[PDB]
Amino acid sequence: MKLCVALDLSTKEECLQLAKELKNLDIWLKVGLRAYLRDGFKFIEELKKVDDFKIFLDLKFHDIPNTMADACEEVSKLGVDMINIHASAGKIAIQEVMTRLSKFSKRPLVLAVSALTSFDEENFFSIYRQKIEEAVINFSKISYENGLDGMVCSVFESKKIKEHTSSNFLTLTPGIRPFGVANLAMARENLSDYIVVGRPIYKNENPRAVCEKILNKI
Amino acid sequence: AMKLCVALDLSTKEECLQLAKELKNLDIWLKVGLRAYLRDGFKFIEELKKVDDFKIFLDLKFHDIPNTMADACEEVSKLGVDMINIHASAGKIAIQEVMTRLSKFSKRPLVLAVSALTSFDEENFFSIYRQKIEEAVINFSKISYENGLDGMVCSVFESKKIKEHTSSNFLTLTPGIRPFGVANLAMARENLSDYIVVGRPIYKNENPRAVCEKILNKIH
Ligand SMILES: [Cl-]
Ligand SMILES: [Cl-]
Repeated sequence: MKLCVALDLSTKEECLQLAKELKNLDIWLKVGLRAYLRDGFKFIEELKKVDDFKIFLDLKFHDIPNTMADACEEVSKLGVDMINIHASAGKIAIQEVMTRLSKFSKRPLVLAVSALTSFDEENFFSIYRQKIEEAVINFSKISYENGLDGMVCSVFESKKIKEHTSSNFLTLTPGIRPFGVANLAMARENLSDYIVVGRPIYKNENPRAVCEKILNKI
Repeated sequence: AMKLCVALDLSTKEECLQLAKELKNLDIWLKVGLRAYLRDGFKFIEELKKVDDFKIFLDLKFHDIPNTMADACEEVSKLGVDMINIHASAGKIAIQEVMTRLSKFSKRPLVLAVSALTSFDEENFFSIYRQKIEEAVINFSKISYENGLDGMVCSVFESKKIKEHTSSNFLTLTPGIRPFGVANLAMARENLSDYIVVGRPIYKNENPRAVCEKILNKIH
């Protein structure tokens, strides 16, 4: 499995400094909504200049099909390696995004957000009238059949997803606490293809040391 | 009275800025979408504001975990936009966190919730929500209203029903209006739209300013 670090430090300067501390490590970096809204595409260029990190631009697009297609096209021009969209955008949005990205010589991987990991059962049901597990399988099938590369999901749902789609349908599991439970052992047993780790790395006294340990443990 | 918002959806930034210039001094709102913001960022909002004192609706439809949506709404609110929108499907906690964060501003923008994207047909929508569109819209409108939002982005055909289920003071913004086409001005007036968004009929017209003036004249 691959390690992705969530670049969630409060300022651009801190995130770049962290990126510099993780040079030459075989890892991915995830850039979120707040960061992109504030610094734009120029921040992505600066990161690429620090090192050849594979970049997951995490914006969770959710709009009408043509708009999502235009959005995915716009960020793909930046050379990012992975992007995500809401499966809840529906089958037509998914089809239009993949049809648009097929125009690139090299496109990024495209994963669908199933159920936001922040939801609890009651609040999720109020919106989707489905249990979290039910929705995730439902969404994963729609995403798999319509051409996406995988899903963003809880480490606890990763095996179920693959069983209802394919062992080759990718799973990215965020919020992993490597040595914490959603730990590295749970990610391994549940077949996560990608793990995203945040605070355990960025708030640690020696971020590089933590990444080193995770990779070796992997 | 009903407010007119023009969708700045021309393909390039030069075209969009030129359109804004053509509409200078008209009492209208301008809507900036996802592709435009991803491509040009905050500087584009700054440049639009230099054209005239237009009220701006930054339409990004945020949908992420609560703290991330709070952070996003905060960042765009610092630009001085006048209205933003978020997905009601993000849930009540996300709605509460966004409003708690925005109460920290001396002047926050209006915050509307997207209910059911107008692009959906019944079958594809049901596949995701397991509720008919109208049912979902009412359900989402209640959650939005009870948790502090200013109103909803909705089909002009659901505007009156949304207010009946929340309150007449809960705002409705109805996009895709074809003023003289049906979702036309008459329908928007009868269904009590607080804001209408018009795209192609204005930006693809040979004389966009003349179309805006004709719309404003019929509204008033
Ligand atoms: Cl292990
Ligand atoms: Cl909820």
